[PDB]
Formats: sequence, structure tokens, C-alpha cells
Amino acid sequence: HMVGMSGIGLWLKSLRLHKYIELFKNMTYEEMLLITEDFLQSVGVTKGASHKLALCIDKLKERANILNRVEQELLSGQMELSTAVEELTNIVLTPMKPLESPGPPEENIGLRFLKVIDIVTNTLQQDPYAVQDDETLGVLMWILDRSIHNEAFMNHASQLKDLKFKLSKM
Repeated sequence: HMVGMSGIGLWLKSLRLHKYIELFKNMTYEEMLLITEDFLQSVGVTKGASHKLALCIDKLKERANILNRVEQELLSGQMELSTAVEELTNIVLTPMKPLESPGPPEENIGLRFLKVIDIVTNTLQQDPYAVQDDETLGVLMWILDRSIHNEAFMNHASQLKDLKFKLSKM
């Protein structure tokens, strides 16, 4: 697989679409983002899966805005941690290019994702009852878990394990 596509299989499995793993064979990250429902129907994907995958690809394109929004609303106190962690859950397994990918930092998905993780874990440790929310804390630990193994975060794995360790001891 090419840059940013090492997690394509796990992502598809998460959407119950791993049946189409071969479609991505030598596809580049940029090509994946050019996928349309029309293209999928044309290459043998059922109309149902074509629509669903097209929707998922569209959501991939919204990641930067979603992360930007979560960052903002958490900093303003408008968004609950449970909500922020739910949003992250739907992004953590998506195909992400390495942090070292040149371009506007604001559009660097991996970077925005790690930024939100910092805000979340920081807001958490400052919440007197944070420890009492077993559900939210459990999802977050799973997120850190999947992030530690995301090749795009290769050079941050150490910091992530540390963070996850700190939280496990609250």
C-alpha cells in the first residue's frame, strides 16, 4: 500500500465494507478522495455499497472541519467530552497521511487529530468528575489505543503511550 493507505483494511472492516478491499489495491490517498458513487457503481460495487462508501468518503473530506469544530467547542466549553470522544471514534480508524506531509497545518488530519487529543485529555484531567465517567474514559483509552498503532503517528507513539498511561492512573 502507498502513503496514508496502510489502514485501509481496518477502516473498511469498521464500515462492514471489507468485501471491497481489493478495489483500493494500488490506489493512492488522493485518488481515494476522488471516489464518487457513480464511479463505484461503474466498477462493480452494488448501488447500496456505492452510496454508503461514497458517503463515508465524503465524511473523510469533512474531517478537518469536524476536528476544527471539536477543538473550538471544547475550548469554549460548549461541547461535552463524551461528544468529543464520540466524534473522534469515527475518525481514529480512517486513512491518514503521515504528520510529515507538507501543506497547510490546518488541513493536516493527523496533526488536527493529535491536537484534539491533547485538548480532550487536558480538559479531562481538569474535570473533577472526569474519573467518574467510566464510559467516556473507556472510549478514550480505546482511541489512544488505536492511535498508538496508527502508522501516521509513528513518531508520536511514545508520547501517546505516556498519555494513555497517565490517564490509566487517574
